[PDB]
Amino acid sequence: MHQDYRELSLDELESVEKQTLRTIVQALQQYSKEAKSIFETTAADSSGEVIVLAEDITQYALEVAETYPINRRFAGFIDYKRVRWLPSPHGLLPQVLLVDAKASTEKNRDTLQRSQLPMDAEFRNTSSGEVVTMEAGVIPHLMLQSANDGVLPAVTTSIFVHFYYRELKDVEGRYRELKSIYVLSLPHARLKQRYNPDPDTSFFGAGKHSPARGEVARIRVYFDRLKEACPWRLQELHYSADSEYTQPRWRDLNDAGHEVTKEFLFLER
Amino acid sequence: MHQDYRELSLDELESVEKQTLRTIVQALQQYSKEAKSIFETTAADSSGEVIVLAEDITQYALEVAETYPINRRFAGFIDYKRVRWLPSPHGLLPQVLLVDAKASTEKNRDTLQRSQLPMDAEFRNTSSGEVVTMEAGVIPHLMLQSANDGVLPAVTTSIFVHFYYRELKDVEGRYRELKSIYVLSLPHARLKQRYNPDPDTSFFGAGKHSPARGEVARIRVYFDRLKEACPWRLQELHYSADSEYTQPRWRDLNDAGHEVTKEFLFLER
Amino acid sequence: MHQDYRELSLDELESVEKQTLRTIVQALQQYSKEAKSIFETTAADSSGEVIVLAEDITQYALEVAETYPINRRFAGFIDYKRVRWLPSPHGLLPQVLLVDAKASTEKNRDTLQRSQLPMDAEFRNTSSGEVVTMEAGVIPHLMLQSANDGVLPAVTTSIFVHFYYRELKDVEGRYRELKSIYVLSLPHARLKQRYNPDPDTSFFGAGKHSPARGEVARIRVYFDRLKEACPWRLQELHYSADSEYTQPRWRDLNDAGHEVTKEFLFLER
Amino acid sequence: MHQDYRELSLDELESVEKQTLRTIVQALQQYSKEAKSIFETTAADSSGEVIVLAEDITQYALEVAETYPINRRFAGFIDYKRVRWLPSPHGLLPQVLLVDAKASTEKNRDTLQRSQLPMDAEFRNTSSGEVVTMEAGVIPHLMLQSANDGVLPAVTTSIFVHFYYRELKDVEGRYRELKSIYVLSLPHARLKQRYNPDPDTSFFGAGKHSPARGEVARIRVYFDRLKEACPWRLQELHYSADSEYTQPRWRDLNDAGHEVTKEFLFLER
DNA sequence: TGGCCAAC
DNA sequence: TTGGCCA
DNA sequence: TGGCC
DNA sequence: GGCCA
DNA sequence: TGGCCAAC
DNA sequence: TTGGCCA
DNA sequence: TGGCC
DNA sequence: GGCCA
Ligand SMILES: [Ca+2]
Ligand SMILES: [Ca+2]
Ligand SMILES: [Ca+2]
Ligand SMILES: [Ca+2]
Repeated sequence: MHQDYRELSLDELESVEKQTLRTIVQALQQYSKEAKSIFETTAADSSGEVIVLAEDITQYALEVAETYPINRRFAGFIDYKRVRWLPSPHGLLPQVLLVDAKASTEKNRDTLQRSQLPMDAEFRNTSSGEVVTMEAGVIPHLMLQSANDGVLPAVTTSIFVHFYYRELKDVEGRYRELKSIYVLSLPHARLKQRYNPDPDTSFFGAGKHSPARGEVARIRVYFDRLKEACPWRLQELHYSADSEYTQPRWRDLNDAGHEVTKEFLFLER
Repeated sequence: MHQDYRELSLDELESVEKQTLRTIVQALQQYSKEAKSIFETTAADSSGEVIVLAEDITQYALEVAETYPINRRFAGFIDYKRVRWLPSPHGLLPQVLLVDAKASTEKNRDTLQRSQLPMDAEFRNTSSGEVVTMEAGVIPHLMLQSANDGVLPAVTTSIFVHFYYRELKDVEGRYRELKSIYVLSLPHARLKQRYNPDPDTSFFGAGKHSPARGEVARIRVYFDRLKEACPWRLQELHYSADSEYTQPRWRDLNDAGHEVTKEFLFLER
Repeated sequence: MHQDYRELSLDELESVEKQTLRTIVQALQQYSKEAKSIFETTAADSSGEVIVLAEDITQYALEVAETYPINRRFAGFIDYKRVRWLPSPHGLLPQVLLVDAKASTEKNRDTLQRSQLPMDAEFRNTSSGEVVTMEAGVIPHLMLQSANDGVLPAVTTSIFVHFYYRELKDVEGRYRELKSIYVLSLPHARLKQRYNPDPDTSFFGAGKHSPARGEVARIRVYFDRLKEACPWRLQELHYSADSEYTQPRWRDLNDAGHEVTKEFLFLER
Repeated sequence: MHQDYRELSLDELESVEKQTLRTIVQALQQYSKEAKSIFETTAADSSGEVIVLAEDITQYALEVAETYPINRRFAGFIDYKRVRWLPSPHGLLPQVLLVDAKASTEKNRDTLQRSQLPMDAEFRNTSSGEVVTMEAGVIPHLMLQSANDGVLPAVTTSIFVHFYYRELKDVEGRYRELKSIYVLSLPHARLKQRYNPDPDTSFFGAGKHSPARGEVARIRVYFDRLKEACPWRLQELHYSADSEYTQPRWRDLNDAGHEVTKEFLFLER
């Protein structure tokens, strides 16, 4: 086994992330009933609410699905974060789970600060035709001080929880409608060559703000382009009208390479 | 990626047991210092005090290294037990962790009531020369009620924390010496053929019970055989004089199959 | 507002014990349903199974109702134990909660090893007619190392969860009936004069031990006397047929001093 | 005892709040060493950081000093919040602990949204000479659904953690300096007549933004005016240069009415 | 109640 | 290892 | 203390 | 939640 | 090892 | 109630 | 998909 | 994180 992720094959590393996301999708799924009641029937306080409501729900849902805590903390801008040990066949890996909640009226892509970017981005602006850039503001790991030695790198695992919804303003006791909770597992920096080797191959899009062409502040991530590069990295728990809880569907791919989506079992929580 | 353990290949099942052990071994290691202090300096009361010190030190070391808790509890003679979700590449598997603490003066073998026996056992009693047979008393899985369908089987994982020590003529604040902590990982039933195909092929042995006095019968497991059966299923956190913590050693079985050992990193806790 | 319990008036000390009991009573109440299910339907193994079911059900009910944890653990024959901070008007007091579980067939009195005895006891053995004397085996407080000075005494609070039941001829999935749960709050030493000033004035009595066979000696406490000594120190969660939960009753002693009982509210858990 | 705060005398209610704050001051004090290292040596990310860093530290400090959790949650704008049972001599009270972190360059007063206002405010604008108003956006309680009945009111307890600091921009590995962590316990709505009976008696000040005279959006709270109306409601843990941790000082008043400040004991945490 | 004996 | 059962 | 940006 | 009156 | 007897 | 001690 | 407010 | 091209 290994204690240093850097001693892991890109594939093995990928499983850590895959492994981390599946757990997270269980927590959300099992929190869906309540997630929806809170998201929809919480006060209005003049817009902005949803921003909070998202991070709030994402935490009330994941804090109960955690693992072996590590005695190290850090303040950052990512609405949710826990340093911990993550049991794995590749070895008990020290990990830093970073996850940010988002609320949007859109169902494809979402914006992010340099401080949320797992890897160095580089895409090509449609109109412009020129290359845009953004260094990653998120570290690859957080060195931990061994007791029997020195620093041990706790890997950084990035996850995004997008709450796609629609305004309704306010009916009886409902002010809006949660439609689906999308979940994304953004690949680690070490995996750059795979998901973003050059500007003509990448799930990153044009920022949303004044500047365009060359280096930029903001950026985007398009769900479709990510899924196509790897199906399990785009999870989606959708609310039909048959269940109070979302539709427990998990996207992956069989051992023939065909992307498949299966329905899993969840508990009352 | 599998929720039902039965859908797992045999090697994989092994894998969740091994990642389960590695996590417990770590939890113990990071507590071995306090473990020593509590085990050697705790005042003996009506003797048999080694009993409860083993149970207690075990709970404390592990209760801090748990994972995604599932809302189901047990009530039995098992020392430490928790139902929960165990994340892993093979899927987020529901699991009943069963750890039994043992205060022992012998660094070889270990005793088991039948309710602690994972698989159906069969061995050849040397003294008598015959053949002994014990039926596993531990359920393969505990069924959970699915919030959205059938029942979900919770794998049963058996671990044994064996505290090797020796009494001592009180000197300092010490009353006895904790030589080392052995952590055993007994294989789940589905593995029966790989570890106990026939009577002569097993790691079991005569039980510490007295048939003459007509006692119900128990069975034993012998570290040496167990280790040969599978290196990682027998771990030993040995206390030395270099540090106050057990020496951080973990044995695995080389990429090619030969037994190997390594020193690992651990945090102060 | 006081950190050292010794600086507390006698009435106040009582107060932290009573608020400690009320919290445990609630924790139990909200678990009485599962408590019943586990206690009556759990398959008997080598009998004496009522023992571990009492311990287990107790831990589960209370382990969920704790407070500000302090970084210090015990190792002894006490069933449930946690060092911690207990908030209150009288100050944030450090405290060693000591709860012992008992599986009993009698709704009167309760047995105590000496290591469970809070104060020095003295009573008048009726059969012999003489006078019996037992020295408390429970420390008044556990000293903690101050990060900024001296040591800080952690009050010792003794609670007893007594499970009253009767065996039964297996019928449904039932093997025995849990009639009710009695929760006792024994007073801390500093209260000795108020509860056991002289031998004839006490709530103790002969111990369940056999002196003839030369057994070490234990002592008993008799609910009836205890209750008269102080109403709230004896609580009873009785199981009825109206609901699956114990009937939510809590007895206190009226503003003027007369005993009073009330039905309280509890959550589903 | 009582389960409904509304059955409590304003004084008793005040003790709940007093009791809640003292615990919180212990958590912060015991987190001071780390609180400071994080606050000061965390990245710059171009201002705003401190805003986050404050709530972050306030949570890493308090989440470990919690009590008996209640199975109810709610998303709001207050950076920290937990519904729970709070042991008290007045009875086990269901409580909703609301606490907001703030970071400021000032050491007196701090701004707040209607959504952070515990009680209806009303002061008199200096210049203007006219009365200003603001309804309280924070509810007095959150009804909980009894299992054996109906709604049970979980009291709302408001607390403010102001991290007074000073910019330094960036030296070696320090970018700013935390000087003191002030803590405030804002009185419940039921206590309005006491701390704010009319506009000429109140710790509230003029908002900070365009509008002035008559009803307003924002508002202020001046530490001095609050302390003078009640000494324990203004706690301050200050960093001198003798200790890594703040100066463990608690402000209260003896049972002669003289405000006194004492030094308490804290653990390593 | 008090105490013996029991299978833990 | 704490507890039933007996007088 | 105020309200401004 | 800065800066300045 | 295997098994008895022990004080839990 | 699980474990020491003995051959 | 882009950048605008 | 809205709105619109
Ligand atoms: Ca966000
Ligand atoms: Ca055991
Ligand atoms: Ca007990
Ligand atoms: Ca704030």
